[PDB]
Amino acid sequence: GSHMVEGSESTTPFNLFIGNLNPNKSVAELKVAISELFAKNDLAVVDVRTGTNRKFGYVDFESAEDLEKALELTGLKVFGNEIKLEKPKGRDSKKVRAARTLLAKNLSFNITEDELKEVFEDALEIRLVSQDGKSKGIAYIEFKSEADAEKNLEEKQGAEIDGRSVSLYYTGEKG
RNA sequence: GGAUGCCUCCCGAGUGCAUCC
Repeated sequence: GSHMVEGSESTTPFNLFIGNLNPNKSVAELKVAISELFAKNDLAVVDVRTGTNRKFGYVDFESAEDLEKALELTGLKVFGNEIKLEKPKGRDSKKVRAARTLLAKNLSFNITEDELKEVFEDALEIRLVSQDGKSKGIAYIEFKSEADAEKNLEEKQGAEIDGRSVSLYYTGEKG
């Protein structure tokens, strides 16, 4: 994995995420509002995309130039409530079914990493979903790759974490 | 003649599908 695997490829890295748009009027509109703004703000919004019906909106800046001017002209705001400007992403966890991952179904409503990592081994990302606040009885895990995923998967596929031989399917694809 | 269910964990998530009554 020299250097890296997946990376960004656009006009310029200068990016920025917009959170807290307030899903009241209409996200689509909220994102646009910020758009038209970037247009009448004397510049050319490099990137402009949305994320999940009501998650957030991403955007790229022409460069320190257009970026500087923007920051200087706070204003922005969807309509009334302010928003958050920052780009912590750097990757993609959604719309990627966790490429090279493995989800575990059927839980004991009291499992953790002990029994989890216990059944698995090549699991780089161990996470369980089931703890009060509306139980679920389902755990999720990620693998450094599909190779180890399929192997371990089909392997532990038949275990016994809750007297029901916990479930474990694959999730993702490749890229 | 009728209609809906689902994709968990996880900051870009929507070229999204199936069957039943």
